[PDB]
Amino acid sequence: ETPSLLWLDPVFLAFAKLYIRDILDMKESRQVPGVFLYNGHPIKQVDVLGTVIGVRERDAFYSYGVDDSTGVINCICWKKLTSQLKKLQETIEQKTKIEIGDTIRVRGSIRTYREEREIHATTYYKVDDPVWNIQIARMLELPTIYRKVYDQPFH
Amino acid sequence: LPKPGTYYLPWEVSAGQVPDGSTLRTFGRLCLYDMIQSRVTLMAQHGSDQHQVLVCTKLVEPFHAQVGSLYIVLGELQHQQDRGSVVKARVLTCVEGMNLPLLEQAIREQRLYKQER
Amino acid sequence: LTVQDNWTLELESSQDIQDVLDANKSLPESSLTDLLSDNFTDSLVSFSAEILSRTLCEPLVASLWMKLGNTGAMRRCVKLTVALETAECEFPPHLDVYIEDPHLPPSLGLLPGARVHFSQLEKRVSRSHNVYCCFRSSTYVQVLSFPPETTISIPLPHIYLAELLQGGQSPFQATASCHIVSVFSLQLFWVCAYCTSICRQGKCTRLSTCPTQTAISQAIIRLLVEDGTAEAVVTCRNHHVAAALGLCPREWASLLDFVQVPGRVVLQFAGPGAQLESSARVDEPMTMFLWTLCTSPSVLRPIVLSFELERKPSKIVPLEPPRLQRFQCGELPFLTHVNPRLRLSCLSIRESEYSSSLGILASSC
DNA sequence: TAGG
Ligand SMILES: [Zn+2]
Repeated sequence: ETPSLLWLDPVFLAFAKLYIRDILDMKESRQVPGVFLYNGHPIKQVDVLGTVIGVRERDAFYSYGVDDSTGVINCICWKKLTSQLKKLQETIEQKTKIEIGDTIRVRGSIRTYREEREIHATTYYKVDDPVWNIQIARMLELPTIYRKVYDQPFH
Repeated sequence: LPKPGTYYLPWEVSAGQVPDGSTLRTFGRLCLYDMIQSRVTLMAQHGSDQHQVLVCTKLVEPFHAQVGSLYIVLGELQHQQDRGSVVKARVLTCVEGMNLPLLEQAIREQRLYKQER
Repeated sequence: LTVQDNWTLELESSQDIQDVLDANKSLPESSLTDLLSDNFTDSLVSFSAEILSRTLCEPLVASLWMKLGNTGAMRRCVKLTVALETAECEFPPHLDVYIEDPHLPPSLGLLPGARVHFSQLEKRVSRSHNVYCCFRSSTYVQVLSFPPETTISIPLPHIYLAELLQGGQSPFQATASCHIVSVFSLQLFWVCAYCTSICRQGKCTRLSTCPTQTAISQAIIRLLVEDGTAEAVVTCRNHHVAAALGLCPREWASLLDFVQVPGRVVLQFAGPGAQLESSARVDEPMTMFLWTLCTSPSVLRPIVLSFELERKPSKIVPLEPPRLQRFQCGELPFLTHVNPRLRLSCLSIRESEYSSSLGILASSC
């Protein structure tokens, strides 16, 4: 495999948005139990996006289970001049208040919740993507972002 | 919480080739929506014929309809009986404007990438 | 021996002798390694090159501050863009070329945008390590083709940074999709003219400088952006501030007019979730509004960024050696020996160019 | 002579 000391790796410093099915299939490294391996390429806080099948009002987090027709994976979505601030929230409180029955993106840390590849949201937002408008370019770059480096060997 | 469903070709779903039962995501143009059981009638045609899948929402009670619009349902498409394909709308979203055949093209590219291991 | 006062020259036409004139390998022209060598073994270099801009200035005195002896003739310095040219450097590099004006009214063809070859001009390296050229006793310059007439411009490519480990050997100017993750340092700096000293409400305190009366609005914003492969450090001054925020003319106007009163408000940022790292006022209302935005994807926008390396290939003294990492993915921080951040100056902010069919209910005001 |  690839030791932790074998990671000048770019995404070892940056986020990533990878194949949820192969993210499931991403080798949970035995060097540190919980970093995902896309043929051996480590991330710090991965990115996912998809339709949400599950929503539970937990103590600190929504429970957003995203599938993008690639596969399921679940997200512990940690519950997220000043006069004109009256209107301020009125443009981001919307994109930070989601219900069930649409599409949502999540990014953030990786953890292992009893056989589930549990994402833990460091950043996310409500999206108007349920139409999958971005989806053309999104999953045209997704096979590309896979075939480019991470699935391939590191150099 | 539910299972995943890919995008099989939208004119092979309602015919009986893809294994039904398991979760699936499919689109279809609303023509005569049913409100009681929340039954959409998604159409299916790509220059071949007119197949049709059905949609029966389960989880969300407040979901309305729209005239002349495709709908994406992700959920349980069981092995529905004669002339029917019901996808239990545990995920229910709208489709309009977006170039959908190109979407299925990218989906086929994804299925191609599935092989590159 | 000098030419005499009544002699005659004659072109022994190129069509007259052909033994060695067939091998007329380019009139002196130093090459890649030469100009990429802090100690080019000679005093004079020579190169093909094409210019993008020309600019003039006084022949300032060393350190800007010297004696009151005389006013030496205005040997006015001139700096010229050069898109360096030879066989190698397969992507367009650049440099500045300096020329003095002591006895040297510049030759013709010296326009931004022509084709010209030079020779026997001094290449050296500055106290600030920059590489440069100058004139000598054998200066050489000759146009190759007139500056054009079709002034069609050329924008920057559309790529992904999964190919850009190095700092050069690449489309130096480029563009790529990405998502902002943080700010770096914002300063709203209403300051004087000749010295740019702090002006509270638009009125300075050091004002002993000059009879200017209205301050200058130095607006600096600097961002941190992820791009799918690596990090992205970005800086901008006076142009990309209200846009990176997202304020229209009247909106950024009212912003500066509230912030007018202090004239100098500053924050520092270094990453996602990182709070104020400068010494702004915890009590001022604009501070709290600004940071309420600094905890929003409104300041972290997934957008397209235009970038070119900040430390020019004049002489890139490397920033810092590799460093360490103690950060968690899974349930454990893990260590390696990796490299620090980068310098990609922003060039044109491309906003959320994502699809427009997220809703056909866009807006009416 | 020649970057912040
Ligand atoms: Zn001042």
